[PDB]
Amino acid sequence: PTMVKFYHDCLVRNNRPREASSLMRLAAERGVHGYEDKWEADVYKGRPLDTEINSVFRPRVYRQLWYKWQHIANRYRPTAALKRRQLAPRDSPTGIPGFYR
Amino acid sequence: NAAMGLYGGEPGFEKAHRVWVDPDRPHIKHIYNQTALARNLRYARYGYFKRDMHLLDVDKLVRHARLLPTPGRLL
Amino acid sequence: QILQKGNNILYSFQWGLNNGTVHDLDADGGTDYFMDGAFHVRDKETGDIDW
Amino acid sequence: APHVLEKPKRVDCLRIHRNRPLLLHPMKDNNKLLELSKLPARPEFDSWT
Amino acid sequence: ERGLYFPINHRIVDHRIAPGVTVEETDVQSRYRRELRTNFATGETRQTIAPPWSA
Amino acid sequence: HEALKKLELDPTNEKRRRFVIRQPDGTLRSAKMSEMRAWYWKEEWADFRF
Amino acid sequence: SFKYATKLQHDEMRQPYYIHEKRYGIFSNERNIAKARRGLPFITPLYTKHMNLWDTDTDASNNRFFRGYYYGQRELHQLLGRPHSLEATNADGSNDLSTYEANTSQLYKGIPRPAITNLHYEPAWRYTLYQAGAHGAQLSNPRSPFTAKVLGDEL
Amino acid sequence: LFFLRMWFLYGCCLRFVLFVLCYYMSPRLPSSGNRRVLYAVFYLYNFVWMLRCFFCCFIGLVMSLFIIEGGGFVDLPGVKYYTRIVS
Amino acid sequence: PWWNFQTEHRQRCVLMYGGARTKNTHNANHRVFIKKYKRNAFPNRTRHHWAVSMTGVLSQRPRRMPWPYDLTSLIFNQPRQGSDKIGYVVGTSMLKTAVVATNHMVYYPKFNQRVSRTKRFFAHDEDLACVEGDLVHIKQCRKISKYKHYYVFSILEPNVEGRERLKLGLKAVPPPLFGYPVSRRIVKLNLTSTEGTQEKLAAAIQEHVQDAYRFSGPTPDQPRNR
Amino acid sequence: RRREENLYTPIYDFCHRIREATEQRKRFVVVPSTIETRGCARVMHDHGLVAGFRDFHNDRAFAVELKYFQGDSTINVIEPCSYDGRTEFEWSPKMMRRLLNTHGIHNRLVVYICRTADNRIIDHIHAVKENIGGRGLMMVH
Amino acid sequence: ARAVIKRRSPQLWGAPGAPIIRMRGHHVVWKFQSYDLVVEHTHKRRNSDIRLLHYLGKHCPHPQKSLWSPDTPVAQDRHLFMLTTVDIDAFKYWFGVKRCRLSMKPWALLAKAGLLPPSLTQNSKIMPKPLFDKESLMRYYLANRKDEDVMAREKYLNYENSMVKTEEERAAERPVAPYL
Amino acid sequence: LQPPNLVTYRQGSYWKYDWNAGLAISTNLADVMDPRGLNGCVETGRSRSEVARDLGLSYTRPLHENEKKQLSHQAVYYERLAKFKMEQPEAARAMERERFVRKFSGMFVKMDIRSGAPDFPSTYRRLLGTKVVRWASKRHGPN
Amino acid sequence: RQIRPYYNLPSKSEHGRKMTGFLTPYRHWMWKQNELWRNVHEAQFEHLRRVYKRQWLESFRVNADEYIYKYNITKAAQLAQWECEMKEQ
Amino acid sequence: RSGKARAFVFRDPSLRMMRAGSGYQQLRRMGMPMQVGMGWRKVDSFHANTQYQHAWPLLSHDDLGNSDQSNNTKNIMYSMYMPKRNKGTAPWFRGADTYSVKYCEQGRYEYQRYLMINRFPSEYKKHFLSFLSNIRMSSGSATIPQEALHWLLRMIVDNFNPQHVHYIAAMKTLQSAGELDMARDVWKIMERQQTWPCTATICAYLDVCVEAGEKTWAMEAWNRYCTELKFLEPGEVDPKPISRVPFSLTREELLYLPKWKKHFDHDPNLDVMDLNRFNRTREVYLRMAQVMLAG
Amino acid sequence: IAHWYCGHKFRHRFMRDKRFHPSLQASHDARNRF
RNA sequence: UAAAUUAUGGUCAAUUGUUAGUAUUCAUAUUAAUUUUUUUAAAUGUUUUAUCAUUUUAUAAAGGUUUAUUUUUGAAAGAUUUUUUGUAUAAAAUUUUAGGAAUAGUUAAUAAUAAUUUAUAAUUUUGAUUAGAUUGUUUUGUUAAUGCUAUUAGAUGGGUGUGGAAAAAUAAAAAAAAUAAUUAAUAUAUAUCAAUAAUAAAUUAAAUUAAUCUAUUAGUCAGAAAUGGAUGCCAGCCGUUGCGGUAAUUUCUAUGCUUUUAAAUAU
Ligand SMILES: [Mg+2]
Ligand SMILES: [Mg+2]
Ligand SMILES: [Mg+2]
Repeated sequence: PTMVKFYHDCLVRNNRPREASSLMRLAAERGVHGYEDKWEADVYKGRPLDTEINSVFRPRVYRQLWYKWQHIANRYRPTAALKRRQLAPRDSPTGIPGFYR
Repeated sequence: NAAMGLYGGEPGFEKAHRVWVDPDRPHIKHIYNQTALARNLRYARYGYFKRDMHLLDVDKLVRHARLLPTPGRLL
Repeated sequence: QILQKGNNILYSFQWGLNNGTVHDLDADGGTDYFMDGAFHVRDKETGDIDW
Repeated sequence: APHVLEKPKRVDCLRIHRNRPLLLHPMKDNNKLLELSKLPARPEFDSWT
Repeated sequence: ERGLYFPINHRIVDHRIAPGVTVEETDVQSRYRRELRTNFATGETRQTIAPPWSA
Repeated sequence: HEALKKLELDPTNEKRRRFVIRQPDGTLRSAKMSEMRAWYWKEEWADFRF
Repeated sequence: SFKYATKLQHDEMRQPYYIHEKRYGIFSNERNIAKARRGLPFITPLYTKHMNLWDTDTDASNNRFFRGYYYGQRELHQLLGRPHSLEATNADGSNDLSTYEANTSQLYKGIPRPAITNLHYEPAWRYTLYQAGAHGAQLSNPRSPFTAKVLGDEL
Repeated sequence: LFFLRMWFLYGCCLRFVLFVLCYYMSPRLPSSGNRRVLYAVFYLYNFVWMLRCFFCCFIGLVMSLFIIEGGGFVDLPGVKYYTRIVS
Repeated sequence: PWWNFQTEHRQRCVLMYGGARTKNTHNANHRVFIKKYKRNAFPNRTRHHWAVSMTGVLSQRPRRMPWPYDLTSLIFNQPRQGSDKIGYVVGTSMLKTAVVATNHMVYYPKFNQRVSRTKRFFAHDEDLACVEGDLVHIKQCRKISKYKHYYVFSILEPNVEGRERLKLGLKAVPPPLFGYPVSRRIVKLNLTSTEGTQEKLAAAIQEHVQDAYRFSGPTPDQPRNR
Repeated sequence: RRREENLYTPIYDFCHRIREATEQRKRFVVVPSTIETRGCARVMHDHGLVAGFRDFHNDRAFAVELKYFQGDSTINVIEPCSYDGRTEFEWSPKMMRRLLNTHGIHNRLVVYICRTADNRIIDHIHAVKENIGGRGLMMVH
Repeated sequence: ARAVIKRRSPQLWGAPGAPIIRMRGHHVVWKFQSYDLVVEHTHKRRNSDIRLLHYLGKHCPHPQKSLWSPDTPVAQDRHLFMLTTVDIDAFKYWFGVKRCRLSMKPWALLAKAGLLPPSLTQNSKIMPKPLFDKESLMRYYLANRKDEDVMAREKYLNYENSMVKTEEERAAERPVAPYL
Repeated sequence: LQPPNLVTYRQGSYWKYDWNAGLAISTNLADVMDPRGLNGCVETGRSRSEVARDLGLSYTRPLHENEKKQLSHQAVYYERLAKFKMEQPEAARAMERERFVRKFSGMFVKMDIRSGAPDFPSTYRRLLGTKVVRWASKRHGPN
Repeated sequence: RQIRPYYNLPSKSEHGRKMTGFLTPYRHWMWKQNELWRNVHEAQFEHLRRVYKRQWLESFRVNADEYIYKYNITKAAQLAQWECEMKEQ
Repeated sequence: RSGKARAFVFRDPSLRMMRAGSGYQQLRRMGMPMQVGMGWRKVDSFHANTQYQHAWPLLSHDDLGNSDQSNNTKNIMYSMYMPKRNKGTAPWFRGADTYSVKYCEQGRYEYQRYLMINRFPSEYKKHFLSFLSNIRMSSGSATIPQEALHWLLRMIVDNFNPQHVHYIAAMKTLQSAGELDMARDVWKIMERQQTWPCTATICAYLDVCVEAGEKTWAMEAWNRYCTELKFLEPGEVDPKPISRVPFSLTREELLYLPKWKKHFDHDPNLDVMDLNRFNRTREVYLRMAQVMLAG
Repeated sequence: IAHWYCGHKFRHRFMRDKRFHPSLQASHDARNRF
């Protein structure tokens, strides 16, 4: 799904909706978690072939500790925004140096 | 400290490793310094260089040293 | 946040003969008792709970 | 239009130092944390579907 | 991106214009630094002012 | 100001403290001396001289 | 002193509010209240300090805090050249005047005398342009002859 | 006063603990005898801690939860926590 | 009723007669510090936080407060606090600027004494009159740069020696021979010849790899045997 | 001699020299000559705690003749207000009047020395009388 | 002027503006209830002290016997008292100079005190709201009408300067002969 | 009389010896230079440089080569620009177009308090770690 | 709020509010009668507002005059004391 | 060595109390710590301690915990309700008898001393322009002519100097509004504060005297100030140059001179000479002549 | 002296306070104290 | 280098823990607070209009900041009218950690320049920069007192940038363009604050409207009060010194006693 999303964004940024539609069809057929439901009909049925983005991507190891503690504290409410005082009392270290970078 | 280690704590990666400076072509400004834990002035005199007298520049030692003995006793 | 009266409430749900009462009532010199979570009867040859 | 549902109380107050109730506000959609969380932990061994 | 979003050198407001015409009626566009260049930089030295009759 | 109680209660001052008592009949009148003094922290007067 | 004196909530042991008005102009907090980002967590600072302790006006002559020797006055004495000692003859901390002070006068140097000093020597300028109760308080006193005459016996 | 004795209390005078083990310990001489010591376990801030305490509570039933209080000083060399009195 | 005892409190809704109605914030809370790091592995590299650290800007103990009764306020009638400052210009390397070191004063009521704290400022000057050593007077003004909001008003003391040295072409003041230490570890002078440069480099790299090995920890009493 | 050592003052050393001479039963004491020390000696002589004093016009020191009564000394204790010259203590008129008020009874037994803004070394009795507050120097009784 | 309006406590013309006199009081047991007449902006934040132009004074809505006064046989003077402490100078300054606004409860309190006429809210159900007719109003206007000069003089006295200087004061103030 | 160390010299303690020795201000300024142009007008608030330019004086210290080069380079700016814009308007117009579109495509085109903050990282520190990444240190200057 | 009668014009629109802002001519006439009573109270209110402003201005004038007199006396005394002290110095 | 130090004897309680003359509580009571936060809650709070700062009678509407509605609470007032010095101490009597009798003997405004409040020259110009604009007009159509004199008095009490421009504006506004007594009061304020009028101010006051019809005022004005006025001689310089050097302080006059001498607020008496620089005495002569004719 | 501040022993708190002592404050005469 | 007086003035400073050779503020008291005997919800439909729209409705908790948070009168108040006058983004000081070293789209000049100008740049051992902790300079508690010990809610990036001002995505004790209401203060469900609650703890009664309601006082060696039985360094007790070896004033238990009184216990 990560490379599918990156390729789809690159296609829509380079203005190739035909290739974007082909990628969407492939993803829908395969069953990728992100693109299981997203399926669209073919509109190019009669013609043959021939700063911008604001996002941040870092490897897993950067926030693996945050992920681990989030799932340890609240594994039943994934959308909880684990914060201070949930795992450490006042005037005490929270354990993880550099929360949210 | 950004080049070595992320925040610290890991032993051996808090203090910068040993830095060697060529006095003829200094790569730092104000080589000598005064600090409670960084007194390097005493480590730039005669007596510390006897350990590496087998490979050193006697001309540079003469040019820049402290309490240098007489040339006869040096020879 | 600390619950402390739970033991007092639980005391009412222990219907029967409690370990202390049975341990006090028994009056046999050949039956010895110990306690890890409650009073249990110890078998001499096994060195464990007399099942 | 199934809008008859009442406002959720999924956020639950937890007691903190001076009994000030801390509320776990749900994360906003415009962040990468949930995107990273939804992916499998071990891509090599965990199923991708 | 090189420095501050609004440099101090560019926060110039002109009082020679009417108060309410710069916001909506028009926008004055000029390089105001040239007239505020100091006498030390521009080499100007204040000579004694002569009266009109003697000038 | 309680430190200026004498000046506030003195009628010979144009800046004296002002009071209004609206009776149930609808007319307003000046407060009595007791009512005027009631708006200050109470103090005990005593003299052991005699 | 006692514990009750530490309760600044009382209006008896607290500096009055009008000091800030006297310092920054009459009716100055009306503008400050209208500030949008006020009280979160800060408001405009209030200069509520006793008039006899203001550092802007007072000096070593009539202020105790300006007579501190080792830091308030020792540096000044060193700068100005006055011979200074801890148990000095003068209150500030200088044993004697400096050479410049001794040699040169300072009466007519720095500023001409303000013309308003004539109020203390001429009684002719003492004016009260309006009566004491000219703003409608003429009837404040109920037993004054003025009020009695203006009202009448029936009133 | 000693403030490092109540390390495992973590401020609160009452610590809600579970029950895992109960053994006997000999108090410091010359006070000879056997005293019942409770090895108990609790969890605090998703961290499990185990401690040895004095089993002052008299047994009248089977219990899996206990309340740890600071208590006083005891002749037992190392334990510093008492069990809450039975109510 | 703060002055009333605990058992004397019949009610707590209002003050019946007068006084100060103050919240009874509980100071005796027994705050606890939880050790979350190894003794020699605290994440910070300079300052270690091993206990409850007192928080506050002015409420900390011992009490420290600003002291407006100093030399600058004794000399000047400042319209605003800290408007005017007298200091010596130290450092003239940026064009049309003059770095001035002015010392304010902080008072400790507990000890009932004051100390002076030195602060540096960037003072703007035209025609480049401020030379090293001048005793100058500076005042606040409009913002000029990111860190320039003071300007010189008068040069109380001219540095005649510095001006004469500049006229002769030499620097206004010889550079100091001692500076900030680049690193905590001492800096050893390198005197090796060209032939011995590689050997000295090898020795230095061996020392560095030994310092890296120090990360492993204490050497075991029993040597590793398989 | 060192930073940690207290910054001694002429008032402090004058007080300690007088106290030591009193404890050792001496007649004449040579004490440093400053305006504040001379004022303190004059006030003590006025109150009778000291038999007499003389300011020989020597820049360093002057002489004080002590007094004793019934074998013991008429001076019970002398203590300077501040040990360090860095710290300076100011005495408010209410803090001075609290000395006179002894649980409801007027008391002028213990003597306190203050120097006012007029360079006039007086005692707390006169300071209270004229309602002025100066910096304190010593307590003697 | 908000994407999501705070529907619980809306106001008019935004913030901050139009200082208004209200009666703030914490919701406590009624026997310990006491309000505070105070002038504040139209919009207030969580704590009322942020927007507080001036403080008018306390009001205790509890009828109390006059224990301070001696026990008098006067029937009207022995009725229950409802004490209210108010400020006059600040109230006049904010009402006239700054043209503030007032709420119904402070208006009723000030009407009781005599500072203001009775508020529009308080009305007697016995007397209905009357109606008007132009012809009858004109007939009354013709029946009685004040002189223009005297009406201008009274308007000037009420609105513009009223403390005038007469000829006696002018003669007293005029310079004396030596400097003439 | 070389300064002992840079750490002490920066805080202005090397020249503090003259202050402490009682010779803080004793130079007979009138003889060494004209004192009329070395002060400032309190009534107007204009600085010593303004007083000197009003009186026609110039108290300029001797200058090294680098500052003279800087002054010449900054002075030549208007003369170079006036002829460059006339002779080669193509590149100037291209740069003007780029700046015109850059003012639209930027951060905080409105001059609010956030954008007006002269020291943005120092003023807004709480968002310097998790919200922004452009700055690594919360302060960069003496203030 | 603004009262909306039940007998008003019904907006025959489903895409908006069910009632219009217009009104019956009787409603307009009766509104004028009610608005006439609003003007009776506010005119006295406005007049009382102006007279209070006048009273405050006059009191400020008199009190400020007295304060200016006293302050000028005090500052003249202070300046005379300062010049006497300067002569003694 | 590991033990701490112990005193040989106690420290004198009087000395210990006397050394506390500059404690933090004393500093707070003197008001040295400047306030920037909100402090305690004032209005509309459970602990809002504002309505208790002004005197009020005891509340006895109903049972307040001691059945105050039917109980003689003399002892209750003495032991609970009246504030104490501390827990268990004697009740703190805040009554008027505790305050000194000398508080009542002082005259009005004699407590306030003289203040030297100086500001930046830009701030002075801004304040002068704002006050001039307010004197000219304070509101759209509600500007009473009395408001001009009100703003003049506010400028006075704010420790400002009403320059000749301010005096001209105020006198002209009041004369145009037809209230000449107010203009006479402005002139009397100028006389009281010893602002020497310039020729333009003299002309404005003479216009006020002309419209009022009082010649004695012009008699006084001519005797006080117009005596030195002279016409322009053919040999004299007509456009006289600026003569008053702007205020400045040298090193000695900055270091040794006292603060009150160094302080400088814009005083119209300094620039009256520069405002009399154009020799407009003919207007003054004409106004005096027409004053005499009116009289 | 609160027990949680600085170390368990009181001399830790006293040593921590001694670094803020006005007489020992960092200056030219006393520098690099730590 | 002189005394005082036309006599208490100018308005209260006051410290209470039965120890245990000595050294050193460290066990047990009092006050304040937490703790047991079940006190103690943050409400769901804001409104008007010219109708698929427009007009009015601007700081709640989320994100961890110690050289740091600072600004408007263009809306409103606001008035015969037109018209006019002014601003303001900037500062200064106080800034935490047991074992302490480097920091960085970076300083200044120039300008509506420079991703690529010029310069011997700037921060810091007078403790910087990252990291940890904590919502900053009117709040408490204790004391005779220079101290010590507390305090709160809210300013966490932009990206068609509306608006006077972003504070703009549930959270009222805010009547918001017609007098809706003034006999109103009373307030029935889901997370939280003090309306949270302190009520003559046992003998002559409630000038009323009769409306809400139970818990063992703990000890008995030293030190208020203990005898008999059982145990015999065992079981146990313990603020403390310690007690239990066959007469135990310290355990268990019968009975009896004690209490300045409403608990006990801990932090
Ligand atoms: Mg602890
Ligand atoms: Mg941080
Ligand atoms: Mg025995």
